Amino acid sequence: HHWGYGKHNGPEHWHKDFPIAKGERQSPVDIDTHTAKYDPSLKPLSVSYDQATSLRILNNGHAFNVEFDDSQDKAVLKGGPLDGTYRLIQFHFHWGSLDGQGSEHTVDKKKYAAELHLVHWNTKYGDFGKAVQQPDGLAVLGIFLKVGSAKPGLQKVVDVLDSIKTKGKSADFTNFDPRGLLPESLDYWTYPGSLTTPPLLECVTWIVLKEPISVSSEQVLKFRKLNFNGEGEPEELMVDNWRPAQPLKNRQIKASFK
Ligand SMILES: CNS(=O)(=O)c1c(F)c(F)c(SCCN)c(F)c1F
Ligand code: NA
Ligand SMILES: [Zn+2]
Repeated sequence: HHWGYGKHNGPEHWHKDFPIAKGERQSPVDIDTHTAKYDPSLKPLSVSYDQATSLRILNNGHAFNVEFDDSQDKAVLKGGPLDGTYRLIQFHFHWGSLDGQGSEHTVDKKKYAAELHLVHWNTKYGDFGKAVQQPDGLAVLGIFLKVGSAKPGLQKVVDVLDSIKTKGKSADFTNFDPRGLLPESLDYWTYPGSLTTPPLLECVTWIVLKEPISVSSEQVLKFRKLNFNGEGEPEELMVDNWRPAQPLKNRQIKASFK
């Protein structure tokens, strides 16, 4: 009876195994755009993904994860609110059963169809496993997805999903360029938070881009053909794999713009 995204094991139950679920800096949150403080001291975000090297793709029963070779100083996030340099390790998405829900963060209560998380670890802690034990260990770049015109840079992902339909399946997935997942503008909101899945560690500086990417109805319909279950178990479609907004508590969300 492990954690998941149903009635008996979903977000409202996670606190029993992971009591930090009711902590002071949990994610995601609603971003109240009026309340967010413009911070002129914030820097432009530096995203340097030209040398990113992807390794594979896995359905872990919770999402699909595209994992990168992070053993050299390649694909790095820096600037913005960050001190030092954070190296890309993986990305994944959260999405809904319908286009009107799926994102983790919300913007003035608006839910997007999905949300992409690019996960990076602070190089000062040597690898991801040590970084998650630190308050400034991770930087996650979050990008909203709305449904409209296709995202041509997503299609290579979408077309491999058929090979990783069920929990535990993986594939080789090389030469995927995550620059094709970025919107035009790097304007962002930032605040201190957590992983959005167990173990819910409070290790993340969140950087959430204001401009969403557009993906097509057909692209998100293929996300919703994945399964939570393993091969040969009753089919439960992988949909609604998002945590709802959590209390903001002490925190201030800062804006890089306006
Ligand atoms: C914020 N979204 S999340 O679901 O909590 C999440 C993941 F799914 C991840 F896969 C990772 S990286 C896991 C391999 N290094 C992560 F840091 C992470 F934060
Ligand atoms: Na840069
Ligand atoms: Zn995530």
